[PDB]
Amino acid sequence: GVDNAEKGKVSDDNASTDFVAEPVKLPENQTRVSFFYDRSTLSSVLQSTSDVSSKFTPSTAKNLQNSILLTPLPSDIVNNSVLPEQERWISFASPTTQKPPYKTKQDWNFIMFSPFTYYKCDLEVTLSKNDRETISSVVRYVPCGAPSDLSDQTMPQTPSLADTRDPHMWVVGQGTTNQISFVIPYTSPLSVLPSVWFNGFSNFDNSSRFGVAPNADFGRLLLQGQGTFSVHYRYKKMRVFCPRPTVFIPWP
Amino acid sequence: GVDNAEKGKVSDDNASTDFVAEPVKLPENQTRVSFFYDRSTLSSVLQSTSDVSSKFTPSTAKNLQNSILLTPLPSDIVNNSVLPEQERWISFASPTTQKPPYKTKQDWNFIMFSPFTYYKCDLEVTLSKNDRETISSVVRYVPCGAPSDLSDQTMPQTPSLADTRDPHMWVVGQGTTNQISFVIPYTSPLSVLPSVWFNGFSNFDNSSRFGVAPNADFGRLLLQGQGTFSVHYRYKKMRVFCPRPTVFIPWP
Amino acid sequence: GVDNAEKGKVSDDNASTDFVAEPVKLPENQTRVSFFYDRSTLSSVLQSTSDVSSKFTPSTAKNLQNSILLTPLPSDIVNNSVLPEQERWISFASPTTQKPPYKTKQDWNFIMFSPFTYYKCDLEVTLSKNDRETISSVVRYVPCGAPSDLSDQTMPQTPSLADTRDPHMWVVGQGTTNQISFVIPYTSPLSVLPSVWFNGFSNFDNSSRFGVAPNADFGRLLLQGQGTFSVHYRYKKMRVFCPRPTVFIPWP
Amino acid sequence: SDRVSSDTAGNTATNTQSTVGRLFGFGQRHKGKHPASCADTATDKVLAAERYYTIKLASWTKTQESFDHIRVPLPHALAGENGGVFSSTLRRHYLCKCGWRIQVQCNASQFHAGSLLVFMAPEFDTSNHSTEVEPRADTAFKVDANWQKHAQILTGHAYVNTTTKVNVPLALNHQNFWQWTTYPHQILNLRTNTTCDLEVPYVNVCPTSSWTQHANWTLVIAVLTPLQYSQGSATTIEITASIQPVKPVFNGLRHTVV
Amino acid sequence: SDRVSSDTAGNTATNTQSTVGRLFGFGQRHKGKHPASCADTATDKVLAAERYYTIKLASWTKTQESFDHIRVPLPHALAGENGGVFSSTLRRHYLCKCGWRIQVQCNASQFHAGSLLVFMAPEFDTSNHSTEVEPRADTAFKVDANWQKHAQILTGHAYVNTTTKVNVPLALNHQNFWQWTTYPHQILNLRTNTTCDLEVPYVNVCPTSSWTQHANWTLVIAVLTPLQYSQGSATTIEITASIQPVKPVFNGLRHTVV
Amino acid sequence: SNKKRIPYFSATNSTPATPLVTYQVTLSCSCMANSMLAAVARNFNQYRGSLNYLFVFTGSAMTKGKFLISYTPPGAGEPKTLDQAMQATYAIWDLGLNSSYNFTVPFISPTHYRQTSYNTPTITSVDGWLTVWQLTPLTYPLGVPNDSHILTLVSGGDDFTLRMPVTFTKYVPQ
Repeated sequence: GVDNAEKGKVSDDNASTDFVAEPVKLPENQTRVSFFYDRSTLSSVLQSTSDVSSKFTPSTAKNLQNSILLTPLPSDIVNNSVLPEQERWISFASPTTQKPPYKTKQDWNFIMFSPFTYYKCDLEVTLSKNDRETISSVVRYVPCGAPSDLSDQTMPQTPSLADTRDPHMWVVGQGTTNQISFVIPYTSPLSVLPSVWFNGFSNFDNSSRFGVAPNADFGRLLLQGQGTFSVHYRYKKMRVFCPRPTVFIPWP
Repeated sequence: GVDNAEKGKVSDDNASTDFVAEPVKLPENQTRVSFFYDRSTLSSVLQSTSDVSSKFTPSTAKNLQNSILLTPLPSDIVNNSVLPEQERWISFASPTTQKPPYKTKQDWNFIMFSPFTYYKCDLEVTLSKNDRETISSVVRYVPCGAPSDLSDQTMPQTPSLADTRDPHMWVVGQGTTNQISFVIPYTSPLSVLPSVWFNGFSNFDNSSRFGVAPNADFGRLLLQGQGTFSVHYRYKKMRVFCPRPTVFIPWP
Repeated sequence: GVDNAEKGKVSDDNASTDFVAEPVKLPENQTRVSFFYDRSTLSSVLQSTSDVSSKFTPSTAKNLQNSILLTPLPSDIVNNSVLPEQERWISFASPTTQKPPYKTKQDWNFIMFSPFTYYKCDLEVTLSKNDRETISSVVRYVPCGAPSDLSDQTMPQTPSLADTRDPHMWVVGQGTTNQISFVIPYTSPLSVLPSVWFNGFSNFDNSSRFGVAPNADFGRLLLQGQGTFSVHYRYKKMRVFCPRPTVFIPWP
Repeated sequence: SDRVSSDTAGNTATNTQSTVGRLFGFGQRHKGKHPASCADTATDKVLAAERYYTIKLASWTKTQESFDHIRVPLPHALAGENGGVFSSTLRRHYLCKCGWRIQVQCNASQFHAGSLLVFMAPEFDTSNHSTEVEPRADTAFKVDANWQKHAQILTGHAYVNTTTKVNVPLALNHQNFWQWTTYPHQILNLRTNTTCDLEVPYVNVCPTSSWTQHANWTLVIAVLTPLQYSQGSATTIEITASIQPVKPVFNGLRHTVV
Repeated sequence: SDRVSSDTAGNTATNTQSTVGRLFGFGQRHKGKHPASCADTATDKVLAAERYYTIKLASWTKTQESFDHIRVPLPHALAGENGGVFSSTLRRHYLCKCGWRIQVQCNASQFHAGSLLVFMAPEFDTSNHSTEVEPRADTAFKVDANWQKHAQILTGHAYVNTTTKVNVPLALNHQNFWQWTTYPHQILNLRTNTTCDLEVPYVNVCPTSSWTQHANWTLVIAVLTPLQYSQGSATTIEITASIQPVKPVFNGLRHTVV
Repeated sequence: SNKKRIPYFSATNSTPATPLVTYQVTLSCSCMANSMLAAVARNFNQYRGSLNYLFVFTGSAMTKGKFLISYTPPGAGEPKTLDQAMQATYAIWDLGLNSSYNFTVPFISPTHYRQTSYNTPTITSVDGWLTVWQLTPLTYPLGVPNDSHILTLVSGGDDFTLRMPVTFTKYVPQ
């Protein structure tokens, strides 16, 4: 029937309003935000060429660092930063092809579908070795905004990443299954994280990169030991706020 | 807020209607019609050159008669009338100056501010001698429309004005204070008096001066004895009817 | 006994505090502000050389105007003002003598003794003729800040000052006693009047004479008729606020 | 009729005779509660700051196309001198928390055609897009002086030179305007209404805002249907807005910003 | 001992260890009631404005004589930028009504001698007396930059040239300082206290003040006994003051003054 | 436009950077010199209370538009821009079904009463200005005259009072 869209909202009708029909609703709850995001999606990749018992040193190789910034949003080395920082845009890895892979790390599924302005959740991380060679790796988890501590070994032949009280994981041997998984709590000093854009600066002299919020992440993952590892994120107890537009899709 | 003046009347608002404010009303009653008009205002001037013990004879001298028509509206000799009649307009005394005094008598304060069509009241009259020479005068009050009785003396050396049953006053001597005051009741045969204009004639052949009502006054004052006397009117138990425009004032 | 004046106040003692003595207090109330100021004191002088039946015109003659500004504080023609305004200082009448009379009008007793910053009261005014010649005068009282109305006569041979609804007095004859007295209410738009100084301006462009408050008076008195008249003020229901220093007196 | 509406705020009052009601974003209002992240007792209930600040926004011509828009960064749009006491108080405080009550105005006639989308959006990019230069403190939070085109924001706008732009397919400041209607809004249809009334609560990444670094809310006016009219009809069609900060609370009193 | 006193006001706090108590002028305090002469609901209870504003006043040297003084016009002394939110709010309002809570500070030593009279006076002349020029908006309400001598005010100071001054025996801005002690005050005796605490209510010729034209209150610091000290003792003796507007209420919101 | 006195002002399809009309709030304003309010006030010394400024739109039914009626208290002078005017007391008047707008100038004064007239303006006789601005241009279709006339009236509000009967400065009628 008639209505007035200028009001800001119109009724949600079913066939019975205008015609001789009945509602046809069937129970369903797979559309709940918590359920939808509570599943692992590829969100990053990591690579290391140094052994376990050595000093961890930030490195890049064909767009792959040996450390990661835990955030579904695009992250990568920004303007020669020591470690990956959150990006404001995505770029192709190749300077020619004009086709993916991208050089930036992110949860494609989150970026392509995040119809909200802010979000809150815990993060379940999964780290998998890309080949079947027996794993031998040490990973260090650093809470959001905490010191990276990229120091020297304090003792000979020991993994420097394990030389911390920070949560760290150590997997090695033919009894293992070449993967690691764990869940970390929301650690940002912010109440909720911006899911897409942050209309502001992060410092008092407004010199930072406009668009990036301060400490908008779940911490970082530093890795040492041989191999390339893919990373998955699973959003636990996911909560979203303020509906907003989805990424535009080219017209068919 | 919005309204519609075409209705013939709009609401009397205070600051609280449109804004975060409070009424600020304080009791006051000096705006009451009765109170406002209950005070003496200069309204006429009289002049006589004949003594007390003589026959009163209507005279004019530089626009001053020796008798008065009791009305706040303009009055003066009209078209050689024996005594002053109510005028329909005010004229300058001087034929040149284009500045007051006016040749017509009236209560300037009443003419300049009479926002009503009709009025009802009693009249308190005050008559004052313009100089300190000992007073010796006789005044005769003639009710509205009553016979003037401008007759001869019936007895030698007596003030003809006192030769009446009409209310009259006689003041004389160094014990007096050169003034007279008294109050007279409304005596017109009309229920209420027109304060400004009277849209009609006063006689059945409609030959009178259009604009002047019949017997619209409080009577007359005839005076004999030497001197010039100023007159004041005080409107007792003043009542007004039908709001109407005030005299226009030149734009500053 | 001992005390500490730095506190801002010390005790009011009697002989019994330090010595073998008794209080010696006797009832007395002639020190009450209301009682003290409730008496007539010379506060101004007025002079006129024009008759009653004439147009009032502001004039000055040897420092005496024919109109007065009702205020105990110094008042006089200021920078060629049409009528007297409140002054900020007192000047000798003579340019040589360096001795009084002063050219400014005021209640000397009030100026010399006004140990308060603000005051509130009604004003009883007394006007007396300086010689025994029979009086014949008209006085017009104009409320604080009201129009002076220094207009022409609207009718020939009448006192223009009486041509008003403003309170006015008319005294004349050998029966009178050459004086006038009456009481007027506080009419200033200010809650209380500044008794000495007003640390500010009276207009929004701060161009007025700093030190004089806006409308800090009890109105004005315009007079016509022959003679010189002295004026007295009597402060009815006098109330004072905020104690302050008295006028300094030369050291003996 | 029931479309006549008056709204008072301090010593100000808006009036309309074609309202379609007031839309409350998220069905919430800023209640004015003090931020639990500040120990100092906040300054609030400042009547001189809880009012409507009215400003001219833009001129609507036939040249504007669907989705061309004007942005109004908040609270910055009112952080200037014309922000009255709201501004003077804001400039002297480190933090500010508040909601917004807004009415945008625009009249034409029964013979004009066209419509606008009036909406409020949190974390809506207000930076300049007519350059590849990094946004700065004095260029990032300004009320648009000219209508913004729409094409250059669908996939975002990277602050990189034109040649690099080729290898940058998407920027986080992207705005799929085809869904701008998902933001709390109203429509100003020339044939229906001359005003839109909105109100949004306080939302942000934290309890209260260090406003000097962040414009969390953005009022946006975009055309949905181009302006049309025939020869003879009034050609000057302008858009205005009355913006009221809802129960603003301030914390961290300090010397003013310049 | 019982002379240690702390006083909080907003985000400020004064502290003294030699107080002789707080003197309340007229035994009254400004309660913050709205002026009955204004219909608009006043802006009040602004915490950011109800605090202590501290400023340096003058240097006390051996050259000052009894009754030499420094004047602090109110509210003007704080109408400048350093008046914080009290100032920024005041400048944007036609009227202001308030009282004052003040503490003047000045320390020396057990070996110094001298005393000051600290008082508040209503309608106390704050105009410049070092000229015969008419006081103006920008010269009438300024905090004294130099100590004022005393002789030229006993009988007042007429704004007339030196030769006319001869025929002018008394001016209404006269101040018989021998009785300055009749004004709400306290004494700062170097041997006793280093601070004075006063508070006065709102007094004026009317309900609320059009402050732009009137400085109704004046804080005055006059020396009673000249400063003395021997060779070796600290020579720099300065006077300071913490001024707090007590529950100020504002009416008539408008654009700012310049 | 020829300095003649009329009971209305004009407005059209534009938004001037200056007020369409400016009335100083004084019962002495030459602007209200011939209103009943001023006529009565001339015979009294002081007033207190609200003032009602009534505006009646006389343009066509097809004409639309919005005005911003502002009352600026004194102290910082007359408002020079819309930015300044809207910083004081104001109401936005939107045209439509109802023809008039009843605007109230709140009684904001340092004193309880204010003078009706004066020789020179003082803080007790002059109380600021009332200015009406064009918020949005008057808008309309073809076949409609460009100029619309808005009738302007004044009167005392609900809590308005006068006191102290006096005689005003006399003048010669003409």
